[PDB]
Parts: sequence; structure tokens; C-alpha cells
Amino acid sequence: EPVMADLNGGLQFIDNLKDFTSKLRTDLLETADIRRAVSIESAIEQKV
Amino acid sequence: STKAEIKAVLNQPSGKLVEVVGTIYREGKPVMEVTSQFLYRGEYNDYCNTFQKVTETPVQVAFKSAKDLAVLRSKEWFHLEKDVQFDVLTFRCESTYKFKSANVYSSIKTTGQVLLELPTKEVIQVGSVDYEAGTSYGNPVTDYLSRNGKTIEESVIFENAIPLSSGEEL
Repeated sequence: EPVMADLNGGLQFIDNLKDFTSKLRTDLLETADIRRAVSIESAIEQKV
Repeated sequence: STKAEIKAVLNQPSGKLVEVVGTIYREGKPVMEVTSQFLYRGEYNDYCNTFQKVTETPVQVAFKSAKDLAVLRSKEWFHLEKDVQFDVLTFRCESTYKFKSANVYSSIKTTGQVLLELPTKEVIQVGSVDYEAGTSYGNPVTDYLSRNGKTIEESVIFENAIPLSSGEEL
């Protein structure tokens, strides 16, 4: 037999994987900078 | 008639500056302001009895990313009193400083109004500024607006100034 071995670990059961992994990468980048830019401004406001 | 208020009594290295702004009234309505400025020359160490009242420059901060709304809600001196989305904000602000040494401050009170221009050209206030601190070295509210926004500049200067009249006439 020709053998297909689908070692994809369940990722074909995710609808719109492009748009799903886009929002998870955006939300971890949009959480990282709001926690950055606040802690940048709160650092300089204590310098003032 | 005339009512006058005193703005700034500050000890300089060249003396003790006194600015008095006297607003002249007429039939209830104000007419013109007289901004006079004096100086007691000498050296004066009376930092207990000095103060300064300044009306700050209106700074227009332009919000373009999404982290920018998160920043000023962390600023405890900002307090928006409405659930209104906003693109750009002008902060028309006034300050009241009190000194403790030559360039340290004994207290700062910074209040002010924040403003939103609607697309229908109506101006509605979004919130307020309430900052108050003791023993500081600068004003945070103005230093935040110094870097994160442009001033609403009305004195627009020409590239090359033109002389009005020339000769000895004057």
C-alpha cells in the first residue's frame, strides 16, 4: 500500500488556522507592549 | 473698576520676581488684562513664602496605536468620566507650584480639562486631571505632554521677518 501517515497532531480539526493563530500571536504581542509602554512611562514618571 | 490677582512670587538668583495680572472690569464684563512684572533685586532665601501659578500650554496628544489608551488610564492623574471613544485629545491645563529650594518643588497641584473634537464640531469634555504631590523635582503632567504630543501653537512665525518701516523715521 502507499501509506499516508498523518502525524499532524489534531490540527486539521481547527477551523481557519490562519486567522486563529493570527489572533493568538497578535494578542500576545498586544499584551506585551501595553505592559511595556505602561512600565516605560511609569519608569520615567518616577524620574520626574 | 479693577480686580487684580497675583500670579508668581518666585525667588530668582537675580532677585524676587513679582508678576501681577490685573483684569480691568467694566459694567461687569472684563475688558483687558495688564500683565505687570516687578523685581526686588538682591538675594532672598524665603522659599517658604514663594509660589507660582502658570496656565500651561494646550497640548494636543494624537492617539494612533492601541497601547496609547492603556497608558493614560494607568496615569492616576488622568480620570475620564465618560465611556466615549476618542481619536485626539487636547489638554488645556493649569498648574500651581510651591517651592522648597531653588529648583525643587514643595507641592504641585495640576488640574485641567481634557477635550475631544467630534466630527460634528461639538466639543465635549471627556474627563479631568487631578494631580497633587509633595517634594517633587518636576511636573509629570507637563513632561508627559512634552514628549507624547504637540503644543497647539498659535504664534506661527514666518521664515523671514519683514521690516515695517526703515530709516530714521522712527
